[PDB]
Amino acid sequence: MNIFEMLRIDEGLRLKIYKDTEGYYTIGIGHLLTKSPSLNAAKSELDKAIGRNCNGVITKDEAEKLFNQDVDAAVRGILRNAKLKPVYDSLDAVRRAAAINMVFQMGETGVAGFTNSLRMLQQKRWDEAAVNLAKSRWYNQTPNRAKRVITTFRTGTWDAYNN
Repeated sequence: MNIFEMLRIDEGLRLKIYKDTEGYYTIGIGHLLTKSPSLNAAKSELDKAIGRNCNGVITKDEAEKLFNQDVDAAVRGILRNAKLKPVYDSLDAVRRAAAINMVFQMGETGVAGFTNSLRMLQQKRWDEAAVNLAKSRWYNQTPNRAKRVITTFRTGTWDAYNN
């Protein structure tokens, strides 16, 4: 297990534009295209991202390319964020993957807003952190996914992903 396999489990793989859990146009492995309700706007973003006229459909190789970029972008987001970087630097590799997962799903700004959880994580108060993390819109809207990510922070194991 690693961050790629983890996110592939959490996000799935779809080769045609679909709507994510928030109703937003998405493709591939959780590649958000736009928050606009315009399918045409989403198709335009897709064509810009892939570099050809795709008419809403991509290949598996293209999906994996966008995914690799998106994982890289999440890590970059963390390292450039003054709230996230000290916590990330404090974590072991397994828990780092949990943090990347969160940023992938919610964005850098959104995760930087989990001030109290981040402090508990930095303190290595894992059970406390896990309780605090679940007091969130995130948990309430995507509870099975959030439970997996929280288990990963709580235990520093991949036990929630041995599917």
